[PDB]
Amino acid sequence: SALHWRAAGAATVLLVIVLLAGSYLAVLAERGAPGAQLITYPRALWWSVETATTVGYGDLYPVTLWGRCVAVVVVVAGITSFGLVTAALATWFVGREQERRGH
Amino acid sequence: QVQLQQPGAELVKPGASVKLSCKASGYTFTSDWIHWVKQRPGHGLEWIGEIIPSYGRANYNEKIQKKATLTADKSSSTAFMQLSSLTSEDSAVYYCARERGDGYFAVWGAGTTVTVSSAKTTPPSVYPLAPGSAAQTNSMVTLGCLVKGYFPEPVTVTWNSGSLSSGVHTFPAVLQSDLYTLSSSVTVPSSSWPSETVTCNVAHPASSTKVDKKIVPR
Amino acid sequence: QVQLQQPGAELVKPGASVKLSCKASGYTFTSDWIHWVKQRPGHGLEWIGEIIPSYGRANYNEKIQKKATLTADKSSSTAFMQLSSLTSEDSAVYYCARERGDGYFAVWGAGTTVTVSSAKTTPPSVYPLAPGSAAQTNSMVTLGCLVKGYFPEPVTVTWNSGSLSSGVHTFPAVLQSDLYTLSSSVTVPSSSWPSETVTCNVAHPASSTKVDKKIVPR
Amino acid sequence: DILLTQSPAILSVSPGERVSFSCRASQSIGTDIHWYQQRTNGSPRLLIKYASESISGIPSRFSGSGSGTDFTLSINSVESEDIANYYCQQSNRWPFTFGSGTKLEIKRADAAPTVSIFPPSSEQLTSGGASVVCFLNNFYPKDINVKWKIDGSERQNGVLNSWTDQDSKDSTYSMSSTLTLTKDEYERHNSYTCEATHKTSTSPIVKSFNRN
Ligand SMILES: [K+]
Ligand SMILES: [K+]
Ligand SMILES: [K+]
Repeated sequence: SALHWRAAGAATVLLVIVLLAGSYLAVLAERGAPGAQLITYPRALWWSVETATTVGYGDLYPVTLWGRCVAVVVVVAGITSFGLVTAALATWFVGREQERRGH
Repeated sequence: QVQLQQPGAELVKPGASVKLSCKASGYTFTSDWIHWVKQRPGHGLEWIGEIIPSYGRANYNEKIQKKATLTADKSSSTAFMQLSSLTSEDSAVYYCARERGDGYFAVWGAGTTVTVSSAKTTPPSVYPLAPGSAAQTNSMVTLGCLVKGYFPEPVTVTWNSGSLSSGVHTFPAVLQSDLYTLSSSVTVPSSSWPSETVTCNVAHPASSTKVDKKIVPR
Repeated sequence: QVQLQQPGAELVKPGASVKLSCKASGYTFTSDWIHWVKQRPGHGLEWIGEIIPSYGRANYNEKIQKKATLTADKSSSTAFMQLSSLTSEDSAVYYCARERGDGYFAVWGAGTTVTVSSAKTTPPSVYPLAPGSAAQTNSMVTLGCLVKGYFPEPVTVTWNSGSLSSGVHTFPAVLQSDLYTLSSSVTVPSSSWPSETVTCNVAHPASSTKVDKKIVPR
Repeated sequence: DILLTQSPAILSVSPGERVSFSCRASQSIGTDIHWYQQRTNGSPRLLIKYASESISGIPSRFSGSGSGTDFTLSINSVESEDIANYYCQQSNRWPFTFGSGTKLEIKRADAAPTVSIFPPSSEQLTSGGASVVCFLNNFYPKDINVKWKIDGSERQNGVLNSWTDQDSKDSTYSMSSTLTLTKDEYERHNSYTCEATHKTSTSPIVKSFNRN
């Protein structure tokens, strides 16, 4: 269908991939750093979801450079993807409002 | 079946350097980490380090002098640990374990007994042990076998290729002039012997020797 | 009115298994949780587990051997607790409480005295206790009644169907050869007796028996 | 690093009782603790993961509880097969660490040893040596003495002993005394004997044999 709905879909699939890759890379970057908690996959995945949604619980976060880099990619992909949906919903509303104006 | 396989023993001269192996089997995920744990006689478990095969990245327990180096052959699903410049302090059983990236070691290898010594590998001498003709017998009879003069540890003593498990005691070896000696005992109903043959199998890894010795009345 | 109702007692043989009940009434929300607390003689309160009726989901105190199982009949608003394979350790008073999902137990049941014993249920023998003709009297008089030879605990002693509360003492039972015995006392103005009848009601749950015994002068 | 303290180091329980192993972490770690069992000369075996999750293949009598810094591994009605060392391990923070471990010890009923003396091997003598072996099997308490007497006279030179840990089959102990001397020394004596002195009998148990 329309570009905005495809982009939304694409963004979602992409986000889910970043989430998974992010979980795997966080563990890899963090293991080896004393005091690190982002070291098992199940919670790292919870961490990536937390991060991508910016929910801010603060129960887990990276302590290494590479882990922080992985964090930036994840949050940014999350902010962007959700902003994309917002933009897609606006395109939907703007298009329907034009119709409701018989023009 | 055995998911992790390690050679039973390795003998190393001071200053020398051995490479232990760990062949894995069963489900293999990319998220799997292989750990190595050190257990000195009497003492407890000490984490050495870890490695993730699907990347070759390894981490080490930095609280202890670093004597290890980990690598992994993705092809043959084998983990390797390079220990270098060993001393008496480095003699112990080294286990390897598999962790599915979720924090616990679901399965461990049988462990490799690394002995750092200048001595020479010496296979054991297995001598039977049957009662004397003067000793009476109760509802049960006690037989045994003397695994003597071997080096280095360990030795795995079994009875009837594992068939006999109930009634078996294998004592801890003892060192007397760079050569170990121990004795294993087995007890069966007095009636069942010697009609039902009784044999002691003795495998000694350091010299790749496994020998039998049937126990017949004197 | 009584929001939680539990049977006063249950007798269980070692290894046996009883199912205690808790009938609720009053405001009933979907968010309500029913808890069960165990109190061994002398000791304090011990949380056993919980259940949410509007879902049937239950949780247990995992720090203690799990001997309970909770279920709930949404229709009759009744909570059930299945205790199995009991021992002397499991004998105690089991309370049930209602929690509005906000952390505290607003209301508790009267509790069920579970006694694990091989013994046999024995109703009590109520004997009156009036002064002797030789004993003088002050501004008050002391009467009583002997609830004797019952099993298992407990027994609820009241005076004049609850009408008399001031001046009453019921002593703790005592066990002598698998049979309990206790005595309750009551004190009224010496003038008020025996013109104003004085009676002791004795309910004994384990045998579903409640009996009266008026106290008349000898 | 996270310190995992396991105290007491040894637990003495009676057969059938309920035992509780303790594990205290130096800082809060949720429920990220795991319990392993290691029998004499065997390798570690996972018993409980994440503080309280049962593992498949483990007796239902094993369980764990706790969260934060205090953890407990419990065994309802212990039994000989449970005799071993128990370690806790944490995966909350890097690196993973292990507690120092606690040995479970069962206090069973007393039992007198089962002595058995053995003359050297025919094929042994050939090599130029002789070893007289004596077994003190399945006794309890673990305290026991073994005395060697060659031709009526108490011997002490050339006698090595060895003691097994508490057996995981019957909660008992066993010991092996071995008198070793050249074929000559051996060939120059008549009767060899072993006397086991043990709490179960004021009079020592004895077993002998004559070289001819
Ligand atoms: K936010
Ligand atoms: K926060
Ligand atoms: K926003």
